[PDB]
Amino acid sequence: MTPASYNLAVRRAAPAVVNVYNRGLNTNSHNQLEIRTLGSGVIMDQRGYIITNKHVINDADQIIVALQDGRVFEALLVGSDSLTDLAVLKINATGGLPTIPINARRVPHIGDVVLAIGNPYNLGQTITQGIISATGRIGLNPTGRQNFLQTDASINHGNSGGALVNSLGELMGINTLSFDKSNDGETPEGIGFAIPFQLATKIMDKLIRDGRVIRGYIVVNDGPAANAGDLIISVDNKPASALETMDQVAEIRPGSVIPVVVTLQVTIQEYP
Amino acid sequence: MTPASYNLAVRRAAPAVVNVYNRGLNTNSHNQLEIRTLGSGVIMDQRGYIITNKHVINDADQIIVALQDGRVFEALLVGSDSLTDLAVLKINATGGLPTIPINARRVPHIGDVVLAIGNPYNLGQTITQGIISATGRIGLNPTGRQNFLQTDASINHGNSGGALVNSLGELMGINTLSFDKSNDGETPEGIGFAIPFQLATKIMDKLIRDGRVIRGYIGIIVVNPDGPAAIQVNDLIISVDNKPALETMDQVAEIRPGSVIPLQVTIQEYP
Amino acid sequence: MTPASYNLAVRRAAPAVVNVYNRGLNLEIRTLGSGVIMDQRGYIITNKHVINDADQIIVALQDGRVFEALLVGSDSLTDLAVLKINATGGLPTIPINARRVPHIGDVVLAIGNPYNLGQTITQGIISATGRIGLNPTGRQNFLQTDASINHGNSGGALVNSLGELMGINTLSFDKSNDGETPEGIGFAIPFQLATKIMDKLIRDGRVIRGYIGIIVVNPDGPAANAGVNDLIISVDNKPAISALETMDQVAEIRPGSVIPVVVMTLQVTIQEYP
Amino acid sequence: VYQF
Repeated sequence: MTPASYNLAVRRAAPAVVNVYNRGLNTNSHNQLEIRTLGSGVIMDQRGYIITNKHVINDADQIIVALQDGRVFEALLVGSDSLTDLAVLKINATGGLPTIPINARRVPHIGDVVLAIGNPYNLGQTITQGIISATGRIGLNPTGRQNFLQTDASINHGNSGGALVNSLGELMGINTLSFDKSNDGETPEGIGFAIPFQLATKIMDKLIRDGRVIRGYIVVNDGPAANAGDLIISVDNKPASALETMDQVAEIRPGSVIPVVVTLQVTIQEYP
Repeated sequence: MTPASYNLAVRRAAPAVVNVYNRGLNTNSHNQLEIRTLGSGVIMDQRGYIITNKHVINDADQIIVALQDGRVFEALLVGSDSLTDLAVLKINATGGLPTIPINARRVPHIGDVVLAIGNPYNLGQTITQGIISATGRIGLNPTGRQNFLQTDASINHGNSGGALVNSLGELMGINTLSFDKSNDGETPEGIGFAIPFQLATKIMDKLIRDGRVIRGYIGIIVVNPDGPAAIQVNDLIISVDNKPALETMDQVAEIRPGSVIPLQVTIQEYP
Repeated sequence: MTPASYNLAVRRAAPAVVNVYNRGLNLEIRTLGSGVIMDQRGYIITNKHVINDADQIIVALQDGRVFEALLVGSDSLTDLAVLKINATGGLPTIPINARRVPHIGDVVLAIGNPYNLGQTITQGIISATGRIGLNPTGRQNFLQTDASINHGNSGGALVNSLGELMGINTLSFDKSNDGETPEGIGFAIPFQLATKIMDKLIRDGRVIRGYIGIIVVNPDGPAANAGVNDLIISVDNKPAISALETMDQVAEIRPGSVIPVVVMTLQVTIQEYP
Repeated sequence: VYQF
């Protein structure tokens, strides 16, 4: 007999999760570099691209990445995205890097065991265990309508930007926020959110390529629509939920003219 | 290799767990109905009966039930019991209902993996994972001559009345409440309680049948006004209703009001 | 199919975990906690902070027995304590596998008496190993775990799925200066360290550490009396390669013992750590 | 760096 263990997932995945430090130059009076906040990150590939949260690295004068193998790098900010709260860093590494295990065919399911990997309270790399509690959650805010995995693996301050993986060490998500949302001061337990890895990958590639996430801009309640000239039944030859549609709009390139049946000829414009 | 998972329990049980909404009337001027409080419930069978917590439907003017397939329903309060904080509801317009897997032969053991299914903070249906921490607990309340399952499956406001199931999807209990307060200002973590599924099934049937839980009272083994016993203090009861004397006070409850048993006592319904 | 369960670990290990009551004259329970029965003689590990300043210490077994316990000894540095009770009957004892190497991500079970509700089992994993804990000043080794720990769990068992002892629950991370609430951050003393400390306490009634008042050297100490910036290449005929391994060696050496400290040969007399 |  041997102990029940998720050490295999830890061995495979934990080395590619890094400590991220946000350091400022106008944080003390002597303008010496000092941590303003900290969190986690996930090395995605050998080029040095790292996913983290935007709120972790916002307004940083220096971003530091520390690997579990001891190495320390200053990271470049490639881009970020307020809407999803994702950021992509780049370190210039020699001699190779640990990269997170990814299985693009894996469909996450509710009740799948997951491990959260990060640096809670700067204690050092920590693993916590729970399950996938839910999928397709808007998160803490009703606006944005962004997909979240929910999990009851304990998340704390310092876990942001870190990895949520399954028992095979496969990347399920990027931990973003623990639900500290009580205007009662009652304390939520086991409510935490992560950005599904498929989304996180897609955002990364968009940020890597454009330095930012370029997004295109059913009862309608100086815009492209105003200039085009109500119940929208079809957009760009696609039957019109409002959530799936607005995700369609975001994909379509600026300057592209599409048919909006309600037949108007609208010209898509980049969101500001 | 496949990812370790309790999704099988999710698929089997989750559909039968419903969101419950308690709506009262605002006399103070909003005029219309509003959510007073909310919670969860468990569809127990195809007749549309649903277990939940009494404190979740107390003082409601309307009770709404939502299923995970989309359907919504006005619900009838069938009955409730303060003593166990259980409540039964019923939903008509049955075109087929999802039901909760039950195994009346399953004995819950300490250390068994369990999943709490509920609607925390109305975020939507949420699964959390833990184990059976203990059995036979009083909980965070004065003794009610009843017992609880303890679990560390994370429970929050909105979980009350929802299901606690094992890895096979079998109902283990009805999640009632989390542990509330601390002596020294620590925050209790992983202490939750659920009504054992067997007790819940017994109370359900009693409520369905009589609209309420009818209990025997005898106004009282060492004895420590206008009650059935009124028997003297310091008296030693060796036998009640021809059965050798926790197990007794459960036997009394079962006996019907008006039933005379061996002194000749006349049982009376508890108020 | 059968329900996924760790009740086996529970059956094996839980009987050996006891409720500890610290009573003080006012008698009244001043605090409480847990303890682990280590072997048949009746030796029980617990936390020092649980049995500090007790006038009477009570132990209660899950099988119903109760005992007045004797304080064998304690250690502030590790916050460990050993108790003793005498049982004619057999005692339940905690499964130990001294060959088992705890791994990060191993499933564990915390066994203790939270808030005096009665014995509680909670489930997590080993979050991390070799942790200084809450105090950077404190130079100790802790297992970290997300198994839920509460007041009442201190001194109790942390066991793997086989029921083997992995550690002694010491404390939960409950505080920030900010007052933010940590979740799933709990610590235990590694069982191998807890065993070494128990044996010491049983033998000497306290942990006797070596002190040498001091590899590059950066009052009235053993070193000062033997004879800064000195380079210690050998201590007690053992090559001084790492400073961590040597300070562990010093600790071990018994007070009153004279050893050769080569530096580029002095005779130092070890003394007890104050 | 320690003290012992």
